[PDB]
Amino acid sequence: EEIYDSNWLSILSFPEELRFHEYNWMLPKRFDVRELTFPAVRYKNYLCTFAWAYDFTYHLPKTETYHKSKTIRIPTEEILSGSYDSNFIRNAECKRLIVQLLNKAFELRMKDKEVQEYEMSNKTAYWLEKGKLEKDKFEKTMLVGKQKDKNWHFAISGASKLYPFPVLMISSHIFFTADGKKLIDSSSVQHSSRRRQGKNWWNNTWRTKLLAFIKYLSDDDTSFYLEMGSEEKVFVSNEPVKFKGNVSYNI
Amino acid sequence: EEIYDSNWLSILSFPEELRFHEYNWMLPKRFDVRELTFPAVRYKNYLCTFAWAYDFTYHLPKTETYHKSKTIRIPTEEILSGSYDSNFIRNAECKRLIVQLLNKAFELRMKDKEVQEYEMSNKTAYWLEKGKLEKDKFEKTMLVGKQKDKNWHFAISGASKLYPFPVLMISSHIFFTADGKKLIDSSSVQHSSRRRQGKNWWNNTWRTKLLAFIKYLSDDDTSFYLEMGSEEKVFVSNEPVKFKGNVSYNI
Amino acid sequence: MKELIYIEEPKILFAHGQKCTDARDGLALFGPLNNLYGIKSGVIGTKQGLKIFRDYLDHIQKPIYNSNSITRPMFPGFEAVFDCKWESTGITFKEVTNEDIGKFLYNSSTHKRTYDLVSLFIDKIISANKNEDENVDVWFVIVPDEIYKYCRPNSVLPKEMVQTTYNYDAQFHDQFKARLLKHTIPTQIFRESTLAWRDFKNAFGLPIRDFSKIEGHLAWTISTAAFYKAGGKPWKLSDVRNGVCYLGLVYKKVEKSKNPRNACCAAQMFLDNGDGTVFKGEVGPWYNPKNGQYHLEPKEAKALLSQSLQSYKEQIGEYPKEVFIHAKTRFNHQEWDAFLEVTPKETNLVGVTISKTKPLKLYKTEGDYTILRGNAYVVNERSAFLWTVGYVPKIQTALSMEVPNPLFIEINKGEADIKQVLKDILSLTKLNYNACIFADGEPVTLRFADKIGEILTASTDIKTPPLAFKYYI
Amino acid sequence: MKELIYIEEPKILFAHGQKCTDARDGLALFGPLNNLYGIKSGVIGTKQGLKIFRDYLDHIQKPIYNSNSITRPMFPGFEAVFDCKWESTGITFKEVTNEDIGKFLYNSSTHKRTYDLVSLFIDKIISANKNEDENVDVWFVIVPDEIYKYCRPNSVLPKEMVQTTYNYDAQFHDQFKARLLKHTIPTQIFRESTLAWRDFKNAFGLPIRDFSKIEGHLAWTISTAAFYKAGGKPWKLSDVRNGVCYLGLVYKKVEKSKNPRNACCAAQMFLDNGDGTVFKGEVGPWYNPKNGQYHLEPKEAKALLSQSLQSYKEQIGEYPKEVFIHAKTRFNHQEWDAFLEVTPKETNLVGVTISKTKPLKLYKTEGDYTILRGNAYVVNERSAFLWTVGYVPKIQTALSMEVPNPLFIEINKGEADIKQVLKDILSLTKLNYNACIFADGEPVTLRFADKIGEILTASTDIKTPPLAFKYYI
RNA sequence: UGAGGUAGUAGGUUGUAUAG
DNA sequence: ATACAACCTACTACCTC
RNA sequence: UGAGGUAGUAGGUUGUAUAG
DNA sequence: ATACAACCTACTACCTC
Repeated sequence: EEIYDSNWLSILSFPEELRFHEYNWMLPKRFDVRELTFPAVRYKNYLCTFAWAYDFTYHLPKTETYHKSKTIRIPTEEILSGSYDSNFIRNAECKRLIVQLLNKAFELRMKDKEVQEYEMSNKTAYWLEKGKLEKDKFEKTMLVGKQKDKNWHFAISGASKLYPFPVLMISSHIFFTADGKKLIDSSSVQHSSRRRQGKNWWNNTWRTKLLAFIKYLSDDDTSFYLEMGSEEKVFVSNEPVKFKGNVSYNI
Repeated sequence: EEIYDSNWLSILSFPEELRFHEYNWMLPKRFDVRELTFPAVRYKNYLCTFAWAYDFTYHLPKTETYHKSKTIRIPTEEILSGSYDSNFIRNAECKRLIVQLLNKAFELRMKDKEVQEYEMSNKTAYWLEKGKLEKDKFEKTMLVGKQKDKNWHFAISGASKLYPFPVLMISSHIFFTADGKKLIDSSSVQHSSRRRQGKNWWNNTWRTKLLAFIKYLSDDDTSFYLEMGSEEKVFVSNEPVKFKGNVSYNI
Repeated sequence: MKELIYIEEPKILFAHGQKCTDARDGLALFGPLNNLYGIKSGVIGTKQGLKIFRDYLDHIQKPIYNSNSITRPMFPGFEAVFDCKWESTGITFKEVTNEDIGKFLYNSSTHKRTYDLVSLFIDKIISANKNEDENVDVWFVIVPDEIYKYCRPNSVLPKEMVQTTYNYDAQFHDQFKARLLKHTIPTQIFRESTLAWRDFKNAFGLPIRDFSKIEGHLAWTISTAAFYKAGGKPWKLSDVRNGVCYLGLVYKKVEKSKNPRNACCAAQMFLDNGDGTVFKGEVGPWYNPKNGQYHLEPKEAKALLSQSLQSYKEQIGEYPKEVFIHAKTRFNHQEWDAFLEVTPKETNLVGVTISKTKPLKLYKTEGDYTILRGNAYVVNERSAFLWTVGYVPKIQTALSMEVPNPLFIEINKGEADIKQVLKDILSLTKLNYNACIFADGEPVTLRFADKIGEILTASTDIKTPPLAFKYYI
Repeated sequence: MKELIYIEEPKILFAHGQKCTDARDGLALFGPLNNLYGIKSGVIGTKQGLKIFRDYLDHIQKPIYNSNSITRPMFPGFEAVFDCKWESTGITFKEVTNEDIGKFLYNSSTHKRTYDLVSLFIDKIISANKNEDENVDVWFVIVPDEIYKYCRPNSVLPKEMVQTTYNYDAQFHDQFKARLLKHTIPTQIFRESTLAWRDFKNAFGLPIRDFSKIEGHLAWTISTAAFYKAGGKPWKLSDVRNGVCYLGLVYKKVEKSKNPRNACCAAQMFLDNGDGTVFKGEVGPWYNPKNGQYHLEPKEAKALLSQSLQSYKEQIGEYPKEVFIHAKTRFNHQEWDAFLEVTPKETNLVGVTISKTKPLKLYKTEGDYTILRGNAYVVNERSAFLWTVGYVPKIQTALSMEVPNPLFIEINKGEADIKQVLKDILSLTKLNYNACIFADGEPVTLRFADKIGEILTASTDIKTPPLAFKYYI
């Protein structure tokens, strides 16, 4: 019997209701929902979010006269189980909405903790600045180190999924800086440096760094939270999903 | 040193002159020169022959008033050597005329000696009748024999040529009869019988039969003659051309 | 804590009816299935390049030792492994003069230079095949290394050395093997650095392609490819169920014609009467319009499946009892209805999707080693993860370098049994005849279908391509 | 009494650089020139016919003895003679069902039945070549004997057994080998009586093709053809002068198109750099209008000779110093001027006419045996008779049955030396790779040109035919 | 067509020559 | 288009290596 | 392309949703 | 045509068997 540590963080809890607020005219069309403080997706004339009705007042002063009874809040447990499906919203496209909300919440939460950001081809990764940590070692495993003239940093990227479980998959990456603060602009240089650094990163060099970064993102001893709204929080476990294999081996 | 017997009979002599008689109107056009007693070829308005001017009187009563001075007789030695060539006649087509004359003379001479005739695809062959010879054996070699119900006969075909020498090439054949007088009409049957009979005819079975047939055609101890005309005769040696090889072998 | 099952390592069959997990160890001790009396090799290239091939073939004549025999078994020599005479004497040489190979190389246009370079070799190969009495099993084509620098897409030619067809691929290998398909000539392309490399040195002085530790496996793969191309059976599967055709589909882009046209190529594997294993291409390439469809229309799906079923019947006599279609891409309902229309009542059709995209990685609790290969997390009766790339003790390490990504196997269509599907894909990952490795990270139907597609998207003027793999791999 | 010279028997070369007059004795003791590790044989035909081929190949595996070893040397077995493994195990079998072979046979039309019969075999051969991993050197095609009765011109089908394309020859063999030329597949056609014949019996009970005395030479010729078709060098000439190309032309009729079109085919032989002997076809078939012309127009003569000279230069580097064109037919001035226009100043062009029509027969004075082979009566510096068919002591008899006809060799064009011309034609009469005999009665250039013409007048749709002889003979 | 050899059929062309 | 001589191929039959 | 593996780029499609 | 999620191929770079 062998226990394996995955890169999937369990999503411990969800807000009781997924809300669709009928902002309509109160929401100007020529406005991006990304500048909203809390995650939200413009679906039809509804704003789909886990937040409260008046959490977007600062960005939307015209929503001060919104009526709460126009919300079509949904019992998220039905969404995840699959019970909810109708003409207004489909279970396939209602679970995709929550994934977008969770992804945007993860991005905003990473922005909140002041971790430097590097854009990839498709995703975005969050690395740590030289000097942000105490000597750049969280827990007992170093996250930021040196390699010739390049300061290397450990970065992670998050992506919420609901198919096997409600989980958050994290991908690990290595990034490089010329001075420890500014990122090298050459994609080829970064790729070559990442390959060189990963040449000698074995199982426990990746696993420990991933778990250390996750524990850094933690807010208590059991999980961290993504801020759905002023009152709603999604709790993502800082302990990744563990798998138990019935066969193992030794050196 | 080994001596070989060929199938070529040397042409010992020719008439002194190849004549072209200007028969013209005296020769009706709607008349074939094959019924003439002596060989002749209609070349232009001339009749090419080795014969005398009035040798064709019986078949051509209208030639009784022919003038001998109209003949353009040619010194045959010049023809064979190659000296003679002009607009009237070409050396290539003047030697072909003599070959035709010699071939027709051979056919007529074979007709004269009363030898039975069998037509092939292209040539004609002269075989001997059952009972024509004394017990059907000329010299000491049999020419006509039996094989099952088929009386087999030895036949020869002649063809005059002038290229290597003035010679007469003779080809040997085996023919079959149902009763000894009439010829089997099936080509396949004759071919199969000829193959069966020749299966066991080796060198001396062919050579001796060929020489015996030639000696039968002989008129004296050294040659025979083809009748060019009432006074002109072509003498063909009955002894074939012999070749001497400097290498031999033994059993 | 989620349960994680483990599929037993499939066993492949060798000579004398023997079994072994490792292809290299099975060949080294038990030998290949069939008897090839000898491999008559044709070598085309520069006279300088002929010397390299002769020296390397003499090298592989003798047993070869690598750095760590436990991790990578040593090479016992060609004639000892494949009991086949592949000598350096009796090779048919076609010289390529350096002047000729340089005249077309120094060209601004990559497409024209690639076409001319391919023609320079294939014309000599075709002339040798047709108008010569020598018999050759495989035509080993040696190319220089500056050619490899300046004969493929996105190869910027240096300006100082510029001296001086667009309906073909700008890549040498794909066009080369595409234009020889009419003549059915098995060929193997060798870079001058892939062969004797110690001459090729960088600025530091070490060889750029330094294989000082890995001569044994290099020779293993080279010899296995040479044996397969000459008409040999290296090994075969032993766990194939009766009446089961497999088929695997891969889609490729074609830039030659407007719209990528999404050519679809299939590779068919099944069992033959007796015990023989049939594994060939199923190539009728069915081109798909639209820029990113990657799905087959009903007509082309019907044509593909009818061709596969007819090919199975023509060799066994009755239709397959169960078919397991593989694909990198998910099947939609239209093409599956098209497939089922052709499929008879008895045959069971299963559509399986195989992908590496899912971001799952199991890091073991302790130890600088990755997970065992063959572990499977069955998500549900229709979906699972399977670690085709992982640790196996016999190779002494894991097949990957970093933490590997598992294969996501989904029964997109049909019913199937998930454990049986994972049992067959793991078996399929063994029969990689192009590479003499322990096992492949992807099922062989998908990989060889991808190779077929890569070669046939290079030539527009192909017609009735051969179904034997030796003309592509 | 006319003088009669004798050309010395030419010597052919064998392995280890050995010489011998007899091809059979040279192969039996010294072996062939090159090393073929093995012959992988494909056998297509009825399952009943497969048994016959297997039994016959097992027969020729062991040494074979004939009636009189002095006249016809015994066969020492395939592997002992050609040091090549040609076993009965490892043959790739393609069954032809009796129902299929009968369905098309029982047809009124000879052309359609011949086309369908040829297709029934060639489709299987092509499919096996393309879509199968097995490697085959020669495809041995076995046909029944009723087929041989009812598959060729002027074969009247019996009325009681009638049950049921015209652009092709009504003969099975010529069309069969014509339609396989695109794929370059060496094939050997075997009648079921040519193979094990003791089963086939006539009314008397004796075998119709009774070979009780001649098993040895039958096996000799079969094995030599099989070795040549697989890519082997049985023997080579040793008296070929440097810088001498030969070429031989033969004209054939084509009934498919209106007017026989008098296709002309050539076979080119010369010496290669070093000591190798080059002997292949020179096939660009140049069709001749008019019903009985048998002469080449200036354009086609120029094309033929330019192709031959270019083929010589492409292998040696410089043009031939002397060319000896052979032909059954006399050359006229037009085509010879056309030939000389292409010919450079250095090259000497000679046009030789070879015919059997001249009615000369030398009967020796005493003894039931014919003249020695090699005797020549030089008529003059431009014409001679040469006895290619005659007595030679080593074979213990004469090559003919009745008194043979000598070859009439005439230097129709050019200058040449008559004794040298007779010395080369006698040498050419040796290299008959289709027949393992002491010597041929006709120069091999003419005979193989005739075979090429016979095969290529069967298919109208041919294009760039192969120049290797193994695809025709 | 495993081969080579020797027949016998069948047709053809060229070159002339005279006639339709 | 008929006759000839001197040159041509395609096909069937038997015999032999 | 002797091979397999792992990255990082680049582009694309489908499904929705609101706008031109 | 813009945003997203969940699915797709083509290409270059390094490392390793």
